[PDB]
Amino acid sequence: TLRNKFNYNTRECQTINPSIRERGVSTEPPPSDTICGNITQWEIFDAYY
Amino acid sequence: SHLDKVQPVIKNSDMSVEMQKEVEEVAKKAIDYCNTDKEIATFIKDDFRSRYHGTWHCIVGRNFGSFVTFERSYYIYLYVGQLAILLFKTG
Repeated sequence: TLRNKFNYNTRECQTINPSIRERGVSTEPPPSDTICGNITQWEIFDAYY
Repeated sequence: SHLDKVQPVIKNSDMSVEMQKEVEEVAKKAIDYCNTDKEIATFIKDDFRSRYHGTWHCIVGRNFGSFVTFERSYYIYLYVGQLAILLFKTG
């Protein structure tokens, strides 16, 4: 009888939580290519000429 | 007796002696096998890439100046005749 609606008030409180999610990310560097260059005096002169 | 005649000499070496000895045999074999200097550069890179995984850059010329960023202890410099066999693995 001592406990009363005005005497005791019960309130339910919860904290907002973001939904857990699972994501997969893959990173792969730019493609690299092999280059072979041969330089000769005549070839340099020909471009220059 | 041509192999005795070439006498390839490494002016600057930054690799294990056992590995360095293997490079000399490959360098002598590559020069006789390849008809032209351009072929020699491709053959050296392919053999080293198969032997050791990684990225290998090889440049051989009569006269050239080179500054490179290579993995430590993976750069061997050897000169035979007028050809410089230079390989530097970069990560």
